Amino acid sequence: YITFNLLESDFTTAQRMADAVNNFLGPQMASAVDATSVRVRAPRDVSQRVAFLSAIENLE
Amino acid sequence: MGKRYVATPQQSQWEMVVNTPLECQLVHPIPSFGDAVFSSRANKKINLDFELKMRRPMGETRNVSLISMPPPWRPGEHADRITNLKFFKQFDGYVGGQTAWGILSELEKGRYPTFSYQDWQSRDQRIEVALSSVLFQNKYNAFSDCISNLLKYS
Amino acid sequence: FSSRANKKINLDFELKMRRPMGETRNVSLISMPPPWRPGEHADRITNLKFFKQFDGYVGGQTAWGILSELEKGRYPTFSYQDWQSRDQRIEVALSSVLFQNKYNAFSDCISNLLKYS
Amino acid sequence: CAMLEPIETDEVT
Amino acid sequence: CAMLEPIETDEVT
Amino acid sequence: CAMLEPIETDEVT
Amino acid sequence: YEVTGVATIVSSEETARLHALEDALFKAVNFSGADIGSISNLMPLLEESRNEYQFTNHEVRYILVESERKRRGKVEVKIRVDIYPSATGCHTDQYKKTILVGNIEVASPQQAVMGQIYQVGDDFSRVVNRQLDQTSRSFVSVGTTDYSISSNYPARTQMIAQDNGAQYIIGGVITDLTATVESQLLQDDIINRQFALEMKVFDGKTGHEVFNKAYREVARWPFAKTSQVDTRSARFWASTYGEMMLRVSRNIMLDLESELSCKITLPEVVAVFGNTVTMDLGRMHGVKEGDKLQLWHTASFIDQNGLPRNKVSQSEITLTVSRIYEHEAELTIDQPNLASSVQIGDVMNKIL
Amino acid sequence: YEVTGVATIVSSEETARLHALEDALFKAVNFSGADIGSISNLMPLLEESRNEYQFTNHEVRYILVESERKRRGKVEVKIRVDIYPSATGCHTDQYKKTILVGNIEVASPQQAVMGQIYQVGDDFSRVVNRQLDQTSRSFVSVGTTDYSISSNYPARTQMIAQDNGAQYIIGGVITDLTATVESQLLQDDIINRQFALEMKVFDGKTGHEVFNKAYREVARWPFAKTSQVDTRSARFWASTYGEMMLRVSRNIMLDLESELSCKITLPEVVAVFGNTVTMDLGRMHGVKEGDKLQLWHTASFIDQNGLPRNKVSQSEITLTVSRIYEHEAELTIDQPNLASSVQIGDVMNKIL
Amino acid sequence: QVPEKRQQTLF
Amino acid sequence: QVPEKRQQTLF
Amino acid sequence: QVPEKRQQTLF
Repeated sequence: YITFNLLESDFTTAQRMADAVNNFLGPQMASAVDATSVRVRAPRDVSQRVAFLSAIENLE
Repeated sequence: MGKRYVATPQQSQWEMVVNTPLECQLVHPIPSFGDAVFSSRANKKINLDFELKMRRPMGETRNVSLISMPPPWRPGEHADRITNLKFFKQFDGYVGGQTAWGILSELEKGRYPTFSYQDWQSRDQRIEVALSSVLFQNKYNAFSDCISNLLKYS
Repeated sequence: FSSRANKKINLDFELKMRRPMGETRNVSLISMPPPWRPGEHADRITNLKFFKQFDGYVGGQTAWGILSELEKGRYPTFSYQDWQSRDQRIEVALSSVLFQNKYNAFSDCISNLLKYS
Repeated sequence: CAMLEPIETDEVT
Repeated sequence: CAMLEPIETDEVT
Repeated sequence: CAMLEPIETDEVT
Repeated sequence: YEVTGVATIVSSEETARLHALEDALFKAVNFSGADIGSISNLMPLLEESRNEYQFTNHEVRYILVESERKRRGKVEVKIRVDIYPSATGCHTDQYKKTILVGNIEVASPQQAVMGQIYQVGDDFSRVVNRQLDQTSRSFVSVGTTDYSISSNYPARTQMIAQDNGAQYIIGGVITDLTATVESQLLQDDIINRQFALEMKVFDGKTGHEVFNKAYREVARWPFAKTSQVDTRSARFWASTYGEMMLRVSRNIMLDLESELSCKITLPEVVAVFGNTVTMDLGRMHGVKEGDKLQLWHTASFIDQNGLPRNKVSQSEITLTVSRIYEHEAELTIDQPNLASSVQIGDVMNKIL
Repeated sequence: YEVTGVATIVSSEETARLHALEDALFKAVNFSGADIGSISNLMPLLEESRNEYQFTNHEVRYILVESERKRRGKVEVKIRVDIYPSATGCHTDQYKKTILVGNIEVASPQQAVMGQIYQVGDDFSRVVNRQLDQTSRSFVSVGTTDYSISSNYPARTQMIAQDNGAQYIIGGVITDLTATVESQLLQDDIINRQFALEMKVFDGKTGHEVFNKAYREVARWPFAKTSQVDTRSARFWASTYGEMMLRVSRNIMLDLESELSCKITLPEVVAVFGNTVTMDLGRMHGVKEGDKLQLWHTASFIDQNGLPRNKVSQSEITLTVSRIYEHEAELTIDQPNLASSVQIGDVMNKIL
Repeated sequence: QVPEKRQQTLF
Repeated sequence: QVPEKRQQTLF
Repeated sequence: QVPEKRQQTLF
């Protein structure tokens, strides 16, 4: 997995970012573990993880 | 390394083409390959057509394998074999009955319905055609709303 | 590569030469990897015959196979002995650079072909 | 019977 | 039988 | 037979 | 068989005779081709000094000691044994396991002052590495590392194992190097020095601790009290203390054989090139062409409390070896339609 | 045959007799034309001091020692042996392998203080280079290098091998040069000095470590404690320590023959000029005109964890030798239509 | 009766 | 019975 | 039997 650390820590922002990834990709894909971190399952290949992270980091 | 036609997460899109009380149609463009079309029509009984429309028509009648492959961003998950179809020469691939609803279900779970077969236009080599589950859930909700609003008679 | 409105799948590949074919020669069609692909071997595709004073013609499944080998990023290479070149072996390759977009446009046009001639 | 007397790993010494 | 007694490479000495 | 004993070039001395 | 056992008396004739018998038995088993993993369970039943030994369910049935001599101050034991090398077993059809020897440390530098043997941990981890490399049957050593492996950080253990390509990481702590003085009026002083050690083996796939054992032995310190001893030299390792430490290393190897040898070896997927995948094990690990392997999807998670956990998803994918290199191998997926579900890090096991 | 074996006694008559027997056997095999690779596996079965030796599946069947003398303080052994030089084998039809001798270093400069033998590593790598050049059967030495080769940087190993044109790179570390003093009241002191060494051979095509062995021997240090010894001089190499180091070098050569000789030699493509390619091996490596070679496409990758891997794509291209130079050769591609797929770095193997 | 070494185990 | 030197191997 | 000097070689 990869982890996103919020610049401004907040429970609601962490959960909304988790929902944004789940809506884009599918269910049970991202989960908020605290007010700051969100864990997203990612490919094992480093090239595929860069391609995967490219699509995820542009989500609104 | 063989040929695999799938929309990348940045390329994947689902559209509701026909939204009327007489027909619902959901289209997924597979880049460089064609379209995947789910069509439901007003009838007394449950009906769903899945049509894999190809830009280059099918060269020969082939046995096709339909599998529910996990996407790359889902390590540790095995693939579920769904069924075996037969794609016919110069006809769009057709899946119907419970198998089309199964394809929709496997897309609703974040998985990739993958059709694998030997392509005549490709020196009879094995190729894969996958449907992407990115940006699918909203359009699946719109498609189900359309299905709920279909006339119950033909 | 030419495709025409018809009821059947049809594609013609014509190697048109400025200097016409001197004599009928057996031609070898190979799928040579480009230079920028080390460690990959060449696949023998088939053996054609190029005829005198005619453009080279490949048809049927082999023309689609040439398009496929171009889609993989490879070079379809025709090798034969040229009459204009003192009967020495020459190679003619089709580049795969800038092929993908035009192959997509070609597939779209083939999709939008009339199903009757 | 006849129990053995084999030693084992020391706990600290 | 009769096992041999050939030595081998020393582990450290 | 009877192997010879001719010396060769020294490796270092 | 005809074997000789050599062991120096430290404080008890029984211990020296037992060590010589263990040495003779180890040589006999090594020559006979029998597995050395089973030896480590035979020693406990060898505490008695009986002239005849009877065992059941083992590759050795009866042990008869015929000669016992104390030449040059060390016991020499000559025995004849009957060894039955079994062609079967859970250890003969498995690929070799790559093991990384971690950092071995001295817990108290105060104890190493006498002789200034402060690098004893490093020069002993070198001996353990060479023992596992050139004496074991089911292990391959991928070298040593300077990092310390702990049970609190499974992620670090996994990362280090991935970096070195090791299935298991072995590290320890040296807990006792103290010595006592035995004084006699007739002769000079006798300094008996201790060597205690706690070895720990971690699984590199999930960070779990799979092995844990403690060793303690005593041997004479022949050197002067104020003399400095170099632990890389032959003066240290040819002394009684050095022989004791070599025996301790051999016991470590035999315990690793006893515990980890029959674990099913799980080679990992290194790279996937379409329908062909690469295996981290090769010709030197026992891979032969035509072998059939079964793929497992690997998913090991740290749970909510920070403890490592394991979870494997079974797969319908079977692979066969196509080309073999000395250190790697190429496998062809027998189910091409399922080839897209293979990712890097999935493990495989040889189908028997 | 009629051979003599000369070896100096250091601490045991058995060791000196065994060394003399090894020397006599090596001379007999060298004269008989038999392969020297098989000798290194015969020594372990020579530990016993039996007057008669019986062996199976070897070029030597029975060994009978007839004379044993201790003239001038060193054992002389005269034996008669029957050697059967096999015309076949996996080592006779292969081209010679070019080997680069890497940097050999002293791990602890403290141990080299006595005699100030600090350049012992360099002057010993010179001996190893000359031994591989003028004594081996299947090796060609391309010189020495000042760079250190490590398993952590396969890319550097590949680059250095390419620069020197070497298929394998051999480097080691000298780990023990310490000495002990044996004192007698009747005579003077005896200083027995140690020489331990760990040799490592790396494959230059992929950076892998293909060979790893450790050597340790002891010999008398005849020089004064405060005397300075030059390691390039004949005073050092004609002494007992020098004879021991020369024997160690010979054992290194025999181990390299035992391990790497039957590996299939893979000459590399140097340049492609249309339908003609150039080979890095020539007349001095055993290339003869009319030889048929099979081309392999080379693709060796560092995997995701930084570990070297190998991958060769088989080719339908066969080449025959057209012109031969002393150090290179010219090959003609038998399939002109496939000649465009040959790139620099592809390897070839001789078709048997 | 000697204890038997560990049997074959997966994971 | 003497151990036999390594046999022919490719790569 | 004495070894023979190198034979004629080109380049």
